[PDB]
Amino acid sequence: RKAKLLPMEEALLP
Amino acid sequence: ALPPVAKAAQVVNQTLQLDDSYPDLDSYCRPGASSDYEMQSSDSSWAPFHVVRHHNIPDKVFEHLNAGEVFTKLGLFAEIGYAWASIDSSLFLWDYTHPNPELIGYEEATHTITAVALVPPKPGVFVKTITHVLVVATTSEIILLGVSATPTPSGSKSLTLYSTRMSVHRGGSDVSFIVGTKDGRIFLGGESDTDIHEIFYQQEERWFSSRCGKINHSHPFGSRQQEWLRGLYVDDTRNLLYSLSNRSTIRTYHMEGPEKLTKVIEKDKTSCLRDFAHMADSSPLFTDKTNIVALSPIPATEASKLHLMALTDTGCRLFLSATSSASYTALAPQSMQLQFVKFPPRESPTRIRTLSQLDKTSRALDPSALGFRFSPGYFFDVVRKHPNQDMLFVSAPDTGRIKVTQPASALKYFEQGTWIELENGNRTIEIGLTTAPFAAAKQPLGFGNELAVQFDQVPGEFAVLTNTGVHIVRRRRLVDIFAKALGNCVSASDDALEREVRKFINQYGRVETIAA
Repeated sequence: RKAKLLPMEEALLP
Repeated sequence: ALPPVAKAAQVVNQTLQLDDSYPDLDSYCRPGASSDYEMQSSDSSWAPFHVVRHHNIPDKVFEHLNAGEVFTKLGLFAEIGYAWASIDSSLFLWDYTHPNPELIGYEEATHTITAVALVPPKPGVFVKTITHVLVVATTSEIILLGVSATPTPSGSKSLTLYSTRMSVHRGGSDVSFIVGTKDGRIFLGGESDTDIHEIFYQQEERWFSSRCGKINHSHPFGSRQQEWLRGLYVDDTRNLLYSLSNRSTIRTYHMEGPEKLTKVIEKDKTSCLRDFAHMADSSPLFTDKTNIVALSPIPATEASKLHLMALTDTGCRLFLSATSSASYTALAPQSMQLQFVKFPPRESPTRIRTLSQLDKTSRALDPSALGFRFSPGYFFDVVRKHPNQDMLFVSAPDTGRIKVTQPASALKYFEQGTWIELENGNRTIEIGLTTAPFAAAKQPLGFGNELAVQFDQVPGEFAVLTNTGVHIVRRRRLVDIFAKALGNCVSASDDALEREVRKFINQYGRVETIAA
C-alpha cells in the first residue's frame, strides 16, 4: 500500500 | 554535633564525587599503544554482550528485492526501530520490532535511489509533531519528506509521512552518504568525488529564492585526481564534520556558522603512517598497503584531546587527537595527530573452549570490513576472513578494572571482548544504537562510569542489520554477570560460591562486588 502523504499545510507552520 | 541524616548525606556527597572521578578516555589512552584484552566465550556468564532476539526481513521485502532489475539497498533507522529497503526507484520502510509489520511504501521517485537517511528537522520550520526528516537521494534529485514517529502502546514508533514540496536537482555528483546535525543541517557526499554538499530549506517561498537549495562547500577547480568518499561523520559537540576517502584520507570540516562549512584539516594516510613511525611500537599491521575502512567521532563530553577513532582493515583502532593553534577567537582545530593505537586481540573464535608484552602482530581481526564505536567505547568489528560468513568481534572497556586501577600512571585501555557468530549467509550491513546515547556524566571525568548508571538507564542495545534480518545485541552490566554467575552456583558447594566471588573481587574490587 502506497503510504498516504499528508499535505504540506499541516507539516510546516504557521 | 551532626545528626544521622546529615552524616549519611556526607557519605553520599563523597560517593557521588568518587563515581564522577572515573578516569577520562585521554587518561587511559595516553600516547603509546595497548593490546590488553580479557576474552570471554559468547555462551559464558561473563560475556560482555549477547544476542537477545532476532527479526527476519518480511517476505514481501524479499519478493521486491528478488524483483530488483538493477539496484537494491538495505539500511537501518535504529533510533526509532525501523529498517528500510530500496528497490530501483521504490522505497519500503517497516518496524522490525513488530512481529508481522506492514510495509510503508513510497514510490513517487522517478530514478534509482542511491541513499536514504533519517535526520532531525530544522527548528521553527515544521509543526512540532514532525519528529524527523526523511532524505531520499536518487540519481536525479534529493527529496525531503516530513516524518512523525510517535510512540505507540506496544513500544514501537508509529510512522506517518508528509509531503513538503522541498526538492533539488542532484547534479553530477553521486550521493551515497547523508548525515544530519542536531540542528537539522543536511550534508551530502558520494562516490564521484570528495566534495561535500549541504541542503538548505525554509518554510517561506520567495520570489528571489526557492524553498529548498543546494550548495557545494568544497569549491573545487583546476586539476583534480580520482578520489571519492567512503563515509561522512558528524560531531555536534564540536561542530565538526569528518569525511573518509577511498585513499584513507581524513578531512575535518568546522561549522563556523549556521550556513558555513570550512575545511580545517586534511590528513592523508602518509601522515598517519609518519605519526605511527614516530611511536615506540611500529607494526606490520599498518603500512602504506593498509586501508582505513571506517571512522567514529569521539564527542567532547567523552574526551578533550582524542577526537576520532579510525579502523584499519587489519583491525587496528587508531585514536587521533586534534588541537587548535590558539585558545580564543566554537574554536576550529587546525592539526590532527595519531596518538594512540589499540591493537587487535589474539584469540580466535572456536567451537570448543580453548585454554605481558605488547601484541602488535595479531591477525584475528584481519580483514575488518565494517567497524563501529559507541560511547563509552563499545566496539563492533565485522571480520570477513571467509567470503560467506561474517564474524562479529564485540568489546567494551573493562570499566571495573579501570575504576580500581591505581595509580593514574598505571592506567591502560583494558577491555572485555567476545566473538558473536552469525550463521552462514548473514552479511552484516549496518549496526546502530537503539537506546539513548550513553553518558554517566557531563564531562570526560566520570563520563564512562558504567557502574554508576547500572540502575538509571537501561543497558545499551544495538541493532545488527544483515541481509536476512535484524539481530539485537545487548550490553551486560556487572549485576547481570554477577546474577548469571550465581545462577550457576545454585547447584554447588559453599566453596563454589567463594571461588566465583573471588573472580569478581580480583577484577572489580570488594566494594563493587558486594554492591552487586
